Amino acid sequence: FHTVDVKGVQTRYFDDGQDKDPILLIHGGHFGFFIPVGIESWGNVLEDFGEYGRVLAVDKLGQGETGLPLNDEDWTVDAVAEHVANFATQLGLKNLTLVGHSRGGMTAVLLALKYPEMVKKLVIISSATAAPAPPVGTDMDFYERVERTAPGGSAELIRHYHAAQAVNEGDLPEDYIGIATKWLESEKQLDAVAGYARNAEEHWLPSLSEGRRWVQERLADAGIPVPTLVVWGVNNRSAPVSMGKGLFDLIAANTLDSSLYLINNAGHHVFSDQREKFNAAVGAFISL
Amino acid sequence: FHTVDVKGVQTRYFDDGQDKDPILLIHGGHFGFFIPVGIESWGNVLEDFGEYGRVLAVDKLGQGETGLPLNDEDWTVDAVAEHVANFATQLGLKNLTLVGHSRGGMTAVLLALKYPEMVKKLVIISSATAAPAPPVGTDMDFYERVERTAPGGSAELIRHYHAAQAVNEGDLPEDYIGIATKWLESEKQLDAVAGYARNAEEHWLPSLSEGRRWVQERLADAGIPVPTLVVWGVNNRSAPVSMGKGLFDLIAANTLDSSLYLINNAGHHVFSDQREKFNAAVGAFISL
Ligand SMILES: */O=C(\[O])C1=[C][C]=[C][C]=C1C([O])=O
Ligand SMILES: */O=C(\[O])C1=[C][C]=[C][C]=C1C([O])=O
Repeated sequence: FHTVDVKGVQTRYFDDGQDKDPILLIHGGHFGFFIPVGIESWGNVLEDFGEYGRVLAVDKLGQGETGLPLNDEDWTVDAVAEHVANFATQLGLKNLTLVGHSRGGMTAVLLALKYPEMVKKLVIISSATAAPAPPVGTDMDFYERVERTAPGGSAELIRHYHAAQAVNEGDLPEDYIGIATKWLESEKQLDAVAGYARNAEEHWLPSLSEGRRWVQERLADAGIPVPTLVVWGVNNRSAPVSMGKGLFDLIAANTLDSSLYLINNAGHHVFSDQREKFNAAVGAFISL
Repeated sequence: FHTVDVKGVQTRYFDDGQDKDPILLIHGGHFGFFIPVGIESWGNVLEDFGEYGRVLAVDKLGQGETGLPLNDEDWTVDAVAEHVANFATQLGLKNLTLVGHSRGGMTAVLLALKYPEMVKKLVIISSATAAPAPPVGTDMDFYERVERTAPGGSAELIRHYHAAQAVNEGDLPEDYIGIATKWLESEKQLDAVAGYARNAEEHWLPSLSEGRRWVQERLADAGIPVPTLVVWGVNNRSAPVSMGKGLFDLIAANTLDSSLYLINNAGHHVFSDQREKFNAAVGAFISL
């Protein structure tokens, strides 16, 4: 692990130190999310992607051990993406491969769209955020449901969420439960929830909708400027496969160098649920 | 190459001879098909899958350089599958990975269903045959049209068909053209087409419908007993991606260990159209 200052924000990141083309991992979730998500959430892939390249994972704005956004105006999708981009510029990353999950996928997409010179490959995993908004309800309804039904307890909450989305499940690693718990009791987490509740309607959600609209625009125009791989779990409970397929149709419309991989007996956490196939497929995509 | 006798049928096959897990390639087409399909149709894949295992390719019944079925009763999908099974048994293939394309895909399924002891992994590529029958028309309508509009000439026919199906391909290799021309003009081809016209309605087509109904039954029952990969080209013209997806949905119902890979800018011959991606993905899948 390491810590650095990115445009006035204290950012924690992970670096493989290998001398290969870099792979940047952008995790899911957003600031103030009822579940803490961090570098450790990548779990085994941090080691597993060692063969395919120099692995880097970064804590997003206002998540993990990274600082909250400097201003309320920065509670936007674009601020997050720009934070990751500035982080990459700071580390002199080139020939980059972006692997994003959930909300991170959205981040990754934007970067690919906004900075093709830096990015060579893009991987989107189970990202309802990058995809068009659901026809009814919100992308948060599943999560609101899971939060409201959660039993008291910090670890109990995390296990509750894992039970909510795991399909090919086993108990979470104890270390991760400990770290995620530590994140959960943290004052920054409280501040994150407060910031979300404060800035969701004014800043975050509009940036989300406008972001989806922009991504859809680019997909209908020239598509993504880099080779794209979409990974999804057939049994994903938060985000249905249908929107994953639809997102693939939108990408495939004008992005010739693109592919879709659907894994059965997997949920939102495909890399966790079906680790070996995920590594085999995504790894195959990265090493070509 | 080599020739061996499989239940009284002269059978041509290719074996790289490596001491690795076997990969059996079953090519497309059926006996009497207006285009000859053989081991050579696999082209680069024959060398390319050398990395992933011991490659074997076999000419199907009444196809390539193998003899026509001995009896009119043997013009069935099950007879073809039985020929391939018998062939694999004679050479002592175990831990087999079945990779079937188009009609071969159907064969690949049957064996997987019928001989789990022999088969360890399954790959289906662009198989309208394995998929359910079309809601309107037949799986041959596309081909009947391609046949009827073809200009005179053997090479002219083969390039006509290639133009009909190619998406990211360039003019065919001359090496393949000579072989395909010789196959087309050969007396055996004439005998195969005549035999097809003779046995299509009574034996072959009922065997096809019954095969589809049976496969669907097994898929809805216990599914396939081996890890399965379904590969498809998004721009497939003979067999639309929708029916491919439908087939994957049918498989995924009870086959936990299954995946679907959709490749953009590829058609029926995915392995030709997107060679590097295809080799990467399928090769990664075969090696786990
Ligand atoms: O985990 C996520 O990335 C996420 C959070 C909230 C809504 C949707 C999503 C998603 O993209 O799966
Ligand atoms: O690929 C084939 O061999 C084929 C030929 C004729 C109709 C359908 C198919 C198929 O399964 O795609």
